Amino acid sequence: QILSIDPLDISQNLAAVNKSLSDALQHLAQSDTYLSAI
Amino acid sequence: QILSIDPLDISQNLAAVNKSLSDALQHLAQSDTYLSAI
Amino acid sequence: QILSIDPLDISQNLAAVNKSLSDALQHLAQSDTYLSAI
Amino acid sequence: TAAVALVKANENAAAILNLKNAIQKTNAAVADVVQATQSLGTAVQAVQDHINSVVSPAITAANY
Amino acid sequence: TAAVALVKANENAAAILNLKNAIQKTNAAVADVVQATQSLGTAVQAVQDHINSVVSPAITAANY
Amino acid sequence: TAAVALVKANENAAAILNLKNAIQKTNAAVADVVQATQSLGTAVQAVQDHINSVVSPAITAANY
Ligand SMILES: [Cl-]
Ligand SMILES: [Cl-]
Repeated sequence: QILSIDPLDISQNLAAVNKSLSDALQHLAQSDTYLSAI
Repeated sequence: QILSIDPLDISQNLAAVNKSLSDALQHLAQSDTYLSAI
Repeated sequence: QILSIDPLDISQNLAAVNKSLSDALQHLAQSDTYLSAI
Repeated sequence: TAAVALVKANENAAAILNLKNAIQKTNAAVADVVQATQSLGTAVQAVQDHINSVVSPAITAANY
Repeated sequence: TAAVALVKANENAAAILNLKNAIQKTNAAVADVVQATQSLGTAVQAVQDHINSVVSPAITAANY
Repeated sequence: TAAVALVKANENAAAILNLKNAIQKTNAAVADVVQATQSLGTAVQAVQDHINSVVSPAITAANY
């Protein structure tokens, strides 16, 4: 036998990154909406 | 024979990161210019 | 003999990332303080 | 005249409230980016840790 | 007096336009950072994928 | 009346200064995030470089 190699899994961190960036873009859109009211 | 190992290449993604950050700093400079007009 | 493998060390870059993010949050807190004065 | 100054003052007050709301949303966006950056930094540390604790030892082991 | 109020109102209106332009540029900067973050996240996924699909199988293979 | 317009103008001028200071702090926060992103990008390049220059050659070497 030889030692197996556990697959690296950072999928959850990456998913969180993309969700946070989506939230950021949504907030920027809302900011622009307020600016347009001027 | 044994299987060769393809070199990982994320150079294009990294270049895009640096260009985007440069654009961000340029925009911040422009923002500060408007603030200084006050 | 066989060639040894030098351990990858990006700990300093990561520490800098976390310090910069902490500074960012502090600045956002200060921004919010000024907004609250309105 | 006073009438002109007052209309302008009211317009400006309304604009100021919109500017305040805009910056609040911008700040929220920046906070989101900070969270994204932290998550990505955590992932990168995990990558470093995997390379040093699993990959490297396994390569050396593959020689014996 | 009305003269004072009007000059102040005009000064304030001009400042408000500068504040609006400033925030617009700040928002543009944040959008740029979001794009940078996405590009970096994509690179990190590529790193993970390379380690799991190319590096790992090759290490195991080096034993035989 | 002029009295009303002037009080509003003064209130607005004070608010404008707070908005300016707020955006300045927001911009400082974004600059901090840019620095964090750059540091993280540098770390990711280091990861790529380590995999290609140290890890990969060592895996091939483990076969001989
Ligand atoms: Cl980032
Ligand atoms: Cl005013």
